[PDB]
Amino acid sequence: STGSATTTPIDSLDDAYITPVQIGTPAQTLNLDFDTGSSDLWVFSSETTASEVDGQTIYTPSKSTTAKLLSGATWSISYGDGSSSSGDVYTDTVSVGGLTVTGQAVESAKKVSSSFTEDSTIDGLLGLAFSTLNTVSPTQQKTFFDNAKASLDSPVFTADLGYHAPGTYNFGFIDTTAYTGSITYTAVSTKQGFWEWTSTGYAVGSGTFKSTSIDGIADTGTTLLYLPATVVSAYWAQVSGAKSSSSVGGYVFPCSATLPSFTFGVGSARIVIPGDYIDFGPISTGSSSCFGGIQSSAGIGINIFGDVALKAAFVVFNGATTPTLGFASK
Ligand SMILES: Oc1cccc(CNc2ccccn2)c1
Repeated sequence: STGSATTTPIDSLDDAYITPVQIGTPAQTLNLDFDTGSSDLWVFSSETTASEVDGQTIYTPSKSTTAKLLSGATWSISYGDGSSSSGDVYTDTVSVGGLTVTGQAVESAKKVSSSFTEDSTIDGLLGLAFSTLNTVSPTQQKTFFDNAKASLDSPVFTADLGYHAPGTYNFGFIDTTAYTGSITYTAVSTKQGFWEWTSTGYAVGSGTFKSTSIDGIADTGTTLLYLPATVVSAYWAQVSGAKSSSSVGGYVFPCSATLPSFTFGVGSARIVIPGDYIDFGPISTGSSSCFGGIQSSAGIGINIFGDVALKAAFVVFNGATTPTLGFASK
């Protein structure tokens, strides 16, 4: 089997991407944030505290003839930005782009933090990291990809995120029309539960490439590119008037600037992030200070190749017995 679904930016900044997902019988379609940096499929639901729902579409298990309470199971997750959610668990039929999993754990939110409530466009998350990170207790649950893997034509999914435009998530096949050149594959460590790999270095604009190992994760659920402070300082030093602002919480730059590109290495290959991809616009409406798309990872404990980096490539998440990542230009 295979599946193919379009993923769409939630706003004009590409702050996140939403993909329609069918849950239950008859289908209830919710728009979920596919997140290769976590491993829980959770949704706004009829059980979510009413004051914490503001415009989201909810899953109602009592209206699904295939829903079954997973008795005794609870879940609770906190993400790296301080957001969180928790609740109980059903199993139900879940389909993505024509690919169907029966008995998928659907984690029903009883509580969500303010950042989720305030984002009316995101109806939940669909985790695509390794199932060892799943938070369901006392019986850990498998991701949608882990459950589908054996049925897929090939044990892979691909992320093809757009810049200010829709893109695609495919399951079970590699669309050879969706990229240019060849795909360069690189080793993955699953020891922390992430799609963790080592970039071979970077360049700023037309500058020379610096060969240096940068360990980080491929994370579709994080907006920005978070890298070591040395690398990020070298980038922003090329933008007149750019500075790190403690009050804003990162690097800002004059909105009148033209940003340089940023290149990262994948083995001997190179992925170029155009400068425009690094502009996240005014810090507040009408401000002439703009927020940068490359930020320091120093406070996080891991480097994160988020959407800013991944949307410059066609990315293969290879879930063979020894997992690997593939990157191609497009
Ligand atoms: O580790 C991180 C460090 C900084 C920012 C983020 C954001 N990532 C999220 C937020 C909510 C849901 C999924 N991913 C993660």
